[PDB]
Amino acid sequence: REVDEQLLSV
Amino acid sequence: MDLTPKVQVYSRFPASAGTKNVLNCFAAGFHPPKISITLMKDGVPMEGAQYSDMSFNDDWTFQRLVHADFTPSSGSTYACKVEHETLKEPQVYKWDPEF
Amino acid sequence: ELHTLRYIRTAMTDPGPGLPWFVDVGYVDGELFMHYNSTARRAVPRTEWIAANTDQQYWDRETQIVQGSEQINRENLDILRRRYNQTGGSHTVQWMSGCDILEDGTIRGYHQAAYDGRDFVAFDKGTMTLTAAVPEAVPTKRKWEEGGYAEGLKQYLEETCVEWLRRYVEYGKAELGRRERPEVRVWGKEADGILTLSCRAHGFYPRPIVVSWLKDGAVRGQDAQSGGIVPNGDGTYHTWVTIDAQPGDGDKYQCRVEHASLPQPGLYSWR
Repeated sequence: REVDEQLLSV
Repeated sequence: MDLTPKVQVYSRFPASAGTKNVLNCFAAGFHPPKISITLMKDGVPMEGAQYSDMSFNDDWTFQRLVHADFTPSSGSTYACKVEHETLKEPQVYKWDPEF
Repeated sequence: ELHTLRYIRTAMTDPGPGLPWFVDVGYVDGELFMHYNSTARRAVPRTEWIAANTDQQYWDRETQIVQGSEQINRENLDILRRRYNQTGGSHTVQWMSGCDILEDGTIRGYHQAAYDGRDFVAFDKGTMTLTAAVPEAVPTKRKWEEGGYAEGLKQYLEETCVEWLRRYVEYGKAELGRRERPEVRVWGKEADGILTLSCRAHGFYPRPIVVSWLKDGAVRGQDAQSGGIVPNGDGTYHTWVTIDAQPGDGDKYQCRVEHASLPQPGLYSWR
């Protein structure tokens, strides 16, 4: 699975 | 930062006369990801080419494989023509059939 | 046995012709198993083993998560552009995430981003902080210190990542553990006799391989030129090593191929 989107926010 | 694509051209199987195969052109180590890579026979774009989705390595440099089904005819020139910002002019990498 | 899960994301302003500006590709033990891009707008299976061991709930779930990821990375391009004083132009955000279950059984975890091909941020699980590589990443570190992001990722890297990696490895144990022997060819070229000797291994799996040339038994490696290891279309691998020899020394040289599918190393000569 991939990670929660928010964890890619800069 | 923008470094040059390193290009190889090879076939799936060791090539023989009249025998189906796949021609491959792999480019790696480049940036930016915009790149033109065209498989060619005797100066003409080959038809069934498939392009891998944009991917990269751990040093962040990008890579792409382009492959097409083909049957190599002896006395033809097969090559991979590559465009990229890092290059003044298109580079043409010749395939060695090895038969 | 070493196992790896990697998720590999590229958001770009200039893709370009006919190509998607955002792609996300997932790998298990180096093998491409999931795919998303901003044209399909669908998270999609890429091996038969993952297709067979997942339903539509899984791909509906991954689709929403990666669709939101795409939107997060649209915003990311615009925000980093401002922080770097840029306007328009050709730019990229790259995000790598995943985990390793090592042979000794230890877990490793990765979460890192690059802007225009340069380190931007990396997670440091040891110290439990997001490291900013350049001043342009300090506001991101600030964001993670406040938003409570670090704990949510610890969960991902230490649990979710590894648990699913173990599942995936299980789903495709036979496929991942398979052996495909290389077809090897030796070919020589130029001048009077036999100057350059080529050794090509075609269609091997798994990826690791050592191909070397032997002049009367002696490994001439500082002399060998290698292409490294490159992919075929069908999931197998390719590699070539060349060596330069005086013409007519052809008979002295032997190509040695060490690979997991070969119980004894393979030995090849020039014809």
